[PDB]
Amino acid sequence: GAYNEWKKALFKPADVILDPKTANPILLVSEDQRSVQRAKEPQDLPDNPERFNWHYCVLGCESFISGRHYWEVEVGDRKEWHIGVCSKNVQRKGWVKMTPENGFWTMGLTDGNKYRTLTEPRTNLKLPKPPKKVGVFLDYETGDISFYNAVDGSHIHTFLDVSFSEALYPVFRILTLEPTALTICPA
Ligand SMILES: C=CC/C(=C\COP(=O)(O)OP(=O)(O)O)CO
Repeated sequence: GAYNEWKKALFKPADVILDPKTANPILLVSEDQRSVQRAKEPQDLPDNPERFNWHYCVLGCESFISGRHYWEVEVGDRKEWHIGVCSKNVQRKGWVKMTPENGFWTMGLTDGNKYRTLTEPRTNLKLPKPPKKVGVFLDYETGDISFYNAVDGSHIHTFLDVSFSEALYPVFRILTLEPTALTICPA
């Protein structure tokens, strides 16, 4: 459909690979750096400045300061996941609420069937069909971050008219221990 035929004409396909130096020590990044899982217990890793030490987050390796970009994430049958973008300068040490005011523009799924945007306060989304693959779209200049069901092209949510000033990274968060990983589709 139009989603597949037009996406690359409007947005540059980003080749997103996960940065293991950023990942909370309870997360495992796959060898190909496209997939993340959770461990039962935190692994023994350095508390280097780029690493999230409280939130169960990991970033892409590259950030964006201009332009239109997109990437796609296979969420599959996971019961919990959150994805989107965040500012380079978010607080990675200690707790902050993941909200736009704190530099995070994310949405996702909790408790198997509760879709939300991570706003303040959180907003519930009503999705006709549960997505298995989600497209994340950034237009830096217009300030729009938009999420689509990447199989049927349906709209999930858009953060409108944000005034970005910092570089933006893809961000991924998983809280639960489940058999299915969260995985980036290669460009
Ligand atoms: C270690 C805390 C669990 C965690 C996130 C939960 O944060 P939260 O209670 O503010 O909930 P929410 O961000 O609304 O899902 C790791 O990213």
